[PDB]
Amino acid sequence: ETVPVKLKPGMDGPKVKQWPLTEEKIKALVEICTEMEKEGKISKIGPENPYNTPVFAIKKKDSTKWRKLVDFRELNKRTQDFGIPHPAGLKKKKSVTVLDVGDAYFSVPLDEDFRKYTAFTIPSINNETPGIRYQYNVLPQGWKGSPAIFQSSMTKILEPFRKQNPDIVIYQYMDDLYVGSDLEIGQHRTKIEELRQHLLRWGLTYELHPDKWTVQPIVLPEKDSWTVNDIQKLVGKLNWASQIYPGIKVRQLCKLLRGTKALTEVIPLTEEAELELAENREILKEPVHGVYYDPSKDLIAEIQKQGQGQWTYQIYQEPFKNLKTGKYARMRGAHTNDVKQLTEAVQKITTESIVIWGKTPKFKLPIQKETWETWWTEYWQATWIPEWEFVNTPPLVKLWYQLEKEPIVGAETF
Amino acid sequence: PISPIETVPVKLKPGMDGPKVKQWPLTEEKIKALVEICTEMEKEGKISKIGPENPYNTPVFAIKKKDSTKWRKLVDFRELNKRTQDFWEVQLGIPHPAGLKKKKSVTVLDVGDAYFSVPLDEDFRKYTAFTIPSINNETPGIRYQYNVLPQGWKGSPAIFQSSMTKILEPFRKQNPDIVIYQYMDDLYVGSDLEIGQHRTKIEELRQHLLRWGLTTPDKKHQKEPPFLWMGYELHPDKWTVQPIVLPEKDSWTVNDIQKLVGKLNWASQIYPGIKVRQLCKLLRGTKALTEVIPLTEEAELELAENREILKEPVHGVYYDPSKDLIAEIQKQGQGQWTYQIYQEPFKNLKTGKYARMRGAHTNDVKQLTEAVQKITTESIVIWGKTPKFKLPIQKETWETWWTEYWQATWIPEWEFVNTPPLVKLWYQLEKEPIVGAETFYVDGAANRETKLGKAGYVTNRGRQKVVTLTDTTNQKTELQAIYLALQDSGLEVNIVTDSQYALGIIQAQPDQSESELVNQIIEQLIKKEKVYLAWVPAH
Ligand SMILES: COC(=O)[C@@H]1CS[C@]2(c3ccccc3)c3ccccc3C(=O)N12
Repeated sequence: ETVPVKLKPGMDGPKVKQWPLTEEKIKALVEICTEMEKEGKISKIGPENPYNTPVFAIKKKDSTKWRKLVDFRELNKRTQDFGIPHPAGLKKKKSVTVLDVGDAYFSVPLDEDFRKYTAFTIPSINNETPGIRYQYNVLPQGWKGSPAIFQSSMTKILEPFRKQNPDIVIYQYMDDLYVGSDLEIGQHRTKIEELRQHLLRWGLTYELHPDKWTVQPIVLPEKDSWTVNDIQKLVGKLNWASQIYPGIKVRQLCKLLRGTKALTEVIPLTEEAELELAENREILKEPVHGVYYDPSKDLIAEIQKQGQGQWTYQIYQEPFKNLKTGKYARMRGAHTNDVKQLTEAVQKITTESIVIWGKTPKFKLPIQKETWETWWTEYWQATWIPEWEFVNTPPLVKLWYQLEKEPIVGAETF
Repeated sequence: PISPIETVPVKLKPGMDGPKVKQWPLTEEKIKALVEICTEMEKEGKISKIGPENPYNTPVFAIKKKDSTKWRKLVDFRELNKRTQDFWEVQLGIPHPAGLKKKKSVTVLDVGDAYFSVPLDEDFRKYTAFTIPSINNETPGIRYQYNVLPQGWKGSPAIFQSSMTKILEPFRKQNPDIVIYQYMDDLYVGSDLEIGQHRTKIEELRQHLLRWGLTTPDKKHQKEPPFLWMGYELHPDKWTVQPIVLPEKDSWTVNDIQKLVGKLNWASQIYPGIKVRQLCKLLRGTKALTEVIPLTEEAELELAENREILKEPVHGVYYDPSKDLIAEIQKQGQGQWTYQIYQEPFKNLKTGKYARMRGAHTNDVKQLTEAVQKITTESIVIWGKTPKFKLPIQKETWETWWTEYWQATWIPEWEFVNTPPLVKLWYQLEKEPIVGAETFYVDGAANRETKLGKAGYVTNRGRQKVVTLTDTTNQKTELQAIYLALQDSGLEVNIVTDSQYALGIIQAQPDQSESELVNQIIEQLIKKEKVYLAWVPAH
């Protein structure tokens, strides 16, 4: 049976435009939809319905098949409110595994009156054919009202695995389920299979390690001998940093820069000047005091391209008061594709974000809107989609965070 | 003669109501004329006579035609419309010749009464009532309401296309070999069947439609290839650009020049040889559209060159899904880009030009990446594929630039084509201070209110300078500082500045910008053999 569902007060359904798709993705979506239509999950619609929501075809590993992905972001926002207080312990497991329980939704019908607002469009090449308009009859993956309306059903199906394995956390998010336990690499995976298998007898079918995540500090350089330029750069970095650690001081150091000498000229560090730097280093040995995650404010994720495939990002809600920060190195096979690295990094941060505060951050992307909107989808693999805005990276932010510390040698992964 | 087509549920805008506009008075001539036209429609089932049981109305205007120059009928639904629900945006994007596939034969059926053929939502008809006036507004008027899609009504285009699609559905499946395109009142059909077969299949379609009311006109109205499709002449196995004629007048008004430039500009896409500088200086200080501006010698010239250019014929080939899709681009001038998309060398499907992109600050490579993205998007739209790019930039230059640019950027599969001028990095700030080279400590300052300032430098070598500036700004004094350091310095220079705008230059290294100042700086930067620019906090 269907529960009544409404939009928020005075909020009208989404009328978002469909981006063009490649032939292969259209062909795939058409196939995927003819079947859902056959299966009664969606139905074609008329011109009387003015609503529309973006759709595309993605394809995660272990697949020759395409997955259909509707961007219900706009709709989700307009969808009334109704979830769990998030398992604060999730961010502690030695290894968490993600599960796509998205199919466990077509089972449940969608309130008849809300159907219109799920209208989507399968585009046509060269506009040779008008779109194939549809709308859902069931709960659609990617919509926020789904995991909710299907909560209880998910509750009942999980318990049995939960009690047999109380040392394993089950947190849900959108079409996803995050399973984290401390069993060894093998004893852990065999457990997922048991949970999946259990999940398998219904209609549901990523391995991270939260306790490994460590917020690295900032490390100021320690040159053999310092040049005027060396100091000027250090002072700038340190001076900007003042905004985060008011105790950081550049007084003495800045006094060694009261000369119109060569940029390459080496300058002797006065004793006082070394104390100053020593203290700054101290101040920079730990995250600033007072940072508390507020669940009543938006989580903000900002990224900077450090070049060479490296990226840095900070998760925060208030300026300069970071909840988390990190460096991301591109994956094998992306040497020549900023967009791929970006979406990947964006997916990781989101994933990490989900694990920690159980919600996605609004992202600030160092990319042009046109460049992003044209290719992100080609490398997207997650079932959810975060919010984002495109921005110009400020020169110093990048200079300050590429400064973070890295492994002594690596991971020694034999 | 109506239809057995299911109606579409139409609803009034949220909480609004039907129109109620008093009928416009008309002459005895226009009245008998409407009483005419209309007395016909009522029979054909198009409209139904209603009485004062309908509180709604819409003005009817009788105007003759040029075909039979006899009185026609016009109904202004402008009101009913803005009171009518929003429908699904109808196809505003049309097909492009470059994305069509060659056909053995092409036809075109004109579903004229496409509108009055498709029934209107029974419940909505009440709102489409109109009143035929009386002579001298004497006795009451004759009321009427539409039963079919009204011409000019908001819902009509989208509701007809839909019906058309549903109607064509079976025929579409009973034979894929026949590609059909609905465009407003037109159905364009093509296939790779022999003409006999095709003609027969056409006939089948015609009678199938007729099985739903929709009929096709006689041999007089019938259209025959090639087809005039938005600037193009469509031949089933080739497209030819419809020749554009440039008037040959002796006195050009501003309107005339502006409409000329427009035409010239579009032609510029198919013909990249066209120019309009000299026609564009004519609009300077123009005081009125109808103003008559005499063409300068230069304007008289390029206007001529363009004519001969527009003389040359331009024909094309359709898309072969079986061949490579290629796209080559040329930098035709700072921020000006040209591209030709083809499959068979020297056989274009589509060419194009992007207006001179001119913003606050960029470099030629980022601009190239933008030209590249637009073509990608156009391509995805036209062919659902992305062409293989042939670009005038060396893989080395590309690699050096992006791999280190602050902004995420990309270029799909591409290949270098050495066709000058190649795009390159006009300069590259050193990564490290230059030992040996002079170090200019520069600084410019100005009272932002008085706009007076001083820009100067003091080098480690002893050289110094200060110039006073009037009606300037801090940004400019600062940039003026860096600029002086560049002029007065040798081939290698170290410049340290506290200018925040400097910092932007360091991270983006623009080779073109909106300010002539930064432009001058850029010219200076391009000249030096080495330039290390460094920032330090001010104050
Ligand atoms: C798009 O394919 C179709 O539906 C139709 C069918 S007719 C048209 C067409 C006519 C008018 C506008 C757009 C296309 C056409 C004409 C010339 C060469 C090829 C084609 C083709 O495949 N097109």
